[PDB]
Amino acid sequence: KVFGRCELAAAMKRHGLDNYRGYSLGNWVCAAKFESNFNTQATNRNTDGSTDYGILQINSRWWCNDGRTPGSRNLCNIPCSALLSSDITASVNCAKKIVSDGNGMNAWVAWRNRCKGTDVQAWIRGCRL
Repeated sequence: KVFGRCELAAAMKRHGLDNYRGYSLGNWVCAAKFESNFNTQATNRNTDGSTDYGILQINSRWWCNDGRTPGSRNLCNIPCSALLSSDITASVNCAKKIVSDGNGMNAWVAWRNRCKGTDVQAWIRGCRL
């Protein structure tokens, strides 16, 4: 599913992501924009053989099982395919664990490089929230 910007903001809010670990909703929408372009089916293979999945590009090295990342963990206790669903629940629940792991949203490289320190409220501006 390719979400619209305000559509994703609303889904993230409903699932409790807004202000989670102190990160306002625009931070989450901006991260999704640059990780996945709002496409739940996004995937990206990394040089190490791990893969990033879904709207927040969550990595199989640590967070989900894909059966093809040796020595990896599955700390969200989910198949990585669950992160590709039209329903963002699994992605949101796993993102809450990631952002709680000590480095905040710096876990998402596109957030650090493209959202951190910017006017992230622009991503939710205009939305009926």
